[PDB]
Amino acid sequence: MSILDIAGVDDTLQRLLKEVWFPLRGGEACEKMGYRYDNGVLLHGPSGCGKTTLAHAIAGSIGVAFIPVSAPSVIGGTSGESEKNIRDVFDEAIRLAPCLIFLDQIDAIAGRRESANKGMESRIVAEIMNGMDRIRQNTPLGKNVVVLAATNRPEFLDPAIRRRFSVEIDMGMPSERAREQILRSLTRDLSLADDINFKELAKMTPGYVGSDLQYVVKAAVSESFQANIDSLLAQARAKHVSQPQRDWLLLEAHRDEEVSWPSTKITMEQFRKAVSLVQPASKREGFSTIPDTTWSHVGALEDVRKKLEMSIIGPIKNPELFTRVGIKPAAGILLWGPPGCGKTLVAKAVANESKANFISIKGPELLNKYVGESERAVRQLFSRAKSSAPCILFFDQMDALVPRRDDSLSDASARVVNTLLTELDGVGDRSGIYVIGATNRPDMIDEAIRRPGRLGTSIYVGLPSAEDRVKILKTLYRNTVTTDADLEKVALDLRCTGFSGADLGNLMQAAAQACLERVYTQRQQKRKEGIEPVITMEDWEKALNEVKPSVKDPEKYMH
Amino acid sequence: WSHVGALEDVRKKLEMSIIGPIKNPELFTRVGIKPAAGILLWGPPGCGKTLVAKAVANESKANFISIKGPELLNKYVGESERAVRQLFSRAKSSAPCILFFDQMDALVPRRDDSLSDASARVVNTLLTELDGVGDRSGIYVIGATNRPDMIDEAIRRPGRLGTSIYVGLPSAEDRVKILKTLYRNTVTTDADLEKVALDLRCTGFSGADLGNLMQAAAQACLERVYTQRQQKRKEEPVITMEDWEKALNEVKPSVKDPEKYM
Amino acid sequence: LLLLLLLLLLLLLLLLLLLLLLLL
Ligand SMILES: Nc1ncnc2c1ncn2[C@@H]1O[C@H](COP(=O)(O)OP(=O)(O)OP(=O)(O)O)[C@@H](O)[C@H]1O
Ligand SMILES: Nc1ncnc2c1ncn2[C@@H]1O[C@H](COP(=O)(O)OP(=O)(O)OP(=O)(O)O)[C@@H](O)[C@H]1O
Ligand SMILES: Nc1ncnc2c1ncn2[C@@H]1O[C@H](COP(=O)(O)OP(=O)(O)OP(=O)(O)O)[C@@H](O)[C@H]1O
Ligand SMILES: [Mg+2]
Ligand SMILES: [Mg+2]
Ligand SMILES: [Mg+2]
Repeated sequence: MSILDIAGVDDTLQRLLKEVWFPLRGGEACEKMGYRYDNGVLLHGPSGCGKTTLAHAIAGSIGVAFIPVSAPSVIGGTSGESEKNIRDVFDEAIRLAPCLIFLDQIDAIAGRRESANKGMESRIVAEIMNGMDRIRQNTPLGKNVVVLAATNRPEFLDPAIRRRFSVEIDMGMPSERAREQILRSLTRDLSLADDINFKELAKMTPGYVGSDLQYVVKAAVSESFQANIDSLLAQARAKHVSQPQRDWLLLEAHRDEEVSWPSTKITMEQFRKAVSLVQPASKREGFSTIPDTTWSHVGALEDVRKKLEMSIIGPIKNPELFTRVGIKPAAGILLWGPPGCGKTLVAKAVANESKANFISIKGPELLNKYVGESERAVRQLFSRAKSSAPCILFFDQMDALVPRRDDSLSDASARVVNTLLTELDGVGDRSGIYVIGATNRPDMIDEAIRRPGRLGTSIYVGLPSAEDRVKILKTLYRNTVTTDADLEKVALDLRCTGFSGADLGNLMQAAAQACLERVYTQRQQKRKEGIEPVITMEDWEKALNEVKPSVKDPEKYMH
Repeated sequence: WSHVGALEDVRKKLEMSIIGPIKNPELFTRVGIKPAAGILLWGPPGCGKTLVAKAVANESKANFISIKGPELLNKYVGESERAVRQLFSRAKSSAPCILFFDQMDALVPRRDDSLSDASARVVNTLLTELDGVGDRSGIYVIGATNRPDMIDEAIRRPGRLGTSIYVGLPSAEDRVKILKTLYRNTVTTDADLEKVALDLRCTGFSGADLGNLMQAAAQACLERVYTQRQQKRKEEPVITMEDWEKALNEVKPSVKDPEKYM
Repeated sequence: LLLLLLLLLLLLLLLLLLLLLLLL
């Protein structure tokens, strides 16, 4: 199916009112001018964007003869049967004019014949051209035939067939306003709890298509009936191998008895839980899992945290506020400094606190041995990020992916640098893509990469001060379990001079090992002759005399 | 061209070489000018090479094919050069057409003994397409690169890329035009925008630095709004002149050695 | 007799380009 079953597309439905409805339903108007209005409409877009449902929705809204055709169904085993089946499709449409043909998945049979290394395949393409031309000529005046074709790979079509479609409609991924309309059309026959905020649901589904939104509704429905299965398991558990295995066995036993499920409404909490259970089709591959690191894991670094909130977390959460002042929805951050001071840690909190999509690149991970496959990976990297905006791209140890372009530089590694130059700031737009780079050698990064629009801001993450080492040590200790007065003394000790965040974590590890040695020796004495492993202040003394700083030349990275 | 500030000389050369003959082919044919141009835009990064190539592609009302660096390269034998040959076939059949090769040094490096054969066969293919036996009239080629000296010397000859236009750092009075252009398209008045752009802390700023300066000023506005809004709750943002003062302190030029790109 | 359309195989064997590395 029905015109209400298709939603989120309004420009598309406006065109089809004069390119599909008018030729088929306004037949008399065309006959006044003596004009043969035989039209051909090609629908293309991402898979799941309601191309098949749009064709069937508008095929019941017109009422003319409709011929649904699937491309594999017109293939036969006989020598001439395959081409005869296609011929009968267009012959029946002329006999039933006005009529609407839907050639779904037309790219399966109408592929390029320069690469279709067969005889049937080339004659199938030629038969479609002849069929689409008989419609324009063999139909009576005033009885037009419209051919609808849907394919998510329009580039595979033969150019001699693609030119026969006067109208091409690109059904892209739904926008935020469009996703709200689709959700309403999917839940219009369900019983909702009157508190469903479709504005919030559309805002929390940045990279979803119509099929993905159907899964959210499908997942939310199962939430409502989840409580009606626990009540069913209670009737079976109390009637008479882990718990999940018992459920599959108790329900198997009562395979001849059924209990009516009470009708329930779907609340807003179920919908918000359903969104988390559904992964978008565009998120199936290429995306990393969100790190568990939060701001509670990051001690000190208040200056760094404030810069990352204004540059990334801010515009992601409320882009409306940042748009008014004139800030583009795209940031490029270069974190640099001595090793172990929290560059990767603070970039995993941003990936987690912003609640956006995350892709992490491990240095030169995109390099490939073939000529074009390393630059293609970079181009594909920004295609997935753009399609699932907002997204955070994190390049860990980025100096290995964008080395400074010199004569001595390899030609193959200079193409990757120039590929990233165009992806970050070129002709195409990367709005909604936020890039974070972490490196120890900011001077080994190409100077064109380090410019506003590609990586505008450089944030220096250096060695902690004496006051900062207290915040870091408390953060490390409380996230792994002495009190706090002793931690201040341990962190402020002159033996901790030059310690980084990784050294304080190593200092705590050396304190725990000293605790275990103390436990080992005392346990034997109080078991043979005659406990609780807890890090005492005496254990911290052993660690302070054992752990040495790791950044031995701080000024080598401070430059 | 309303998005482009300063660059008056660069606009004239692009209007005479590309925009001119596209709109009035008869006038340029009369004096004996071939209906095809090759232009190499070079200079330090962030100075507007891609910006003016996007203005030419839009103000000329011609067909546009954009090539983003070495995106034509394929791992199979002959497919990388087939894409280049197919690229010019499309441009010729839809003339007048503008081909923009962004970051062109990645597609036509100098033919050395260490360049391998896969990338040397693409340079030679681009040599024949730009000037060979075949006819490529009606195809206007623009290239942008930060490293003009790393391009093959055969490519940079009259017939393939005849003219090189240097898009360098803005002057003191050019930054005023660029800053006003950036601010006008993203809405302080105009007397204050002159003070910001003429400030000595803006020395060496490119076009991207002035855009970053305006973004830093905008971010400083939201910090001021947050502090005031919280105070009113406890006890329409506009980029004021005090925001530009602290934006001029936290923004540095992104071209450290401009002479290295000259 | 009836003539039938049959599906078959191919040899193809495309050749791919490679990138190498050199010493100092
Ligand atoms: N705009 C939309 N409005 C309502 N429902 C939609 C919309 N887009 C998709 N859907 C739903 O999601 C599913 C989309 O499947 P459909 O067959 O329409 O996809 P398609 O565009 O034909 O793609 P492909 O066949 O290439 O996978 C259906 O269940 C349909 O109900
Ligand atoms: N500011 C900090 N607060 C809390 N823990 C910290 C901090 N800095 C470092 N750490 C701890 O030390 C570890 C250091 O690892 P991290 O990945 O942050 O180093 P890095 O700055 O990325 O350096 P490198 O360049 O060597 O990768 C962290 O995983 C965390 O356990
Ligand atoms: N003359 C100018 N007038 C207005 N805005 C400008 C000007 N020059 C630069 N900008 C702004 O700064 C940006 C600089 O990016 P652009 O793509 O123009 O760089 P480029 O000159 O090609 O150098 P790169 O080698 O870094 O790509 C522009 O997109 C625009 O926002
Ligand atoms: Mg379909
Ligand atoms: Mg790290
Ligand atoms: Mg550019």
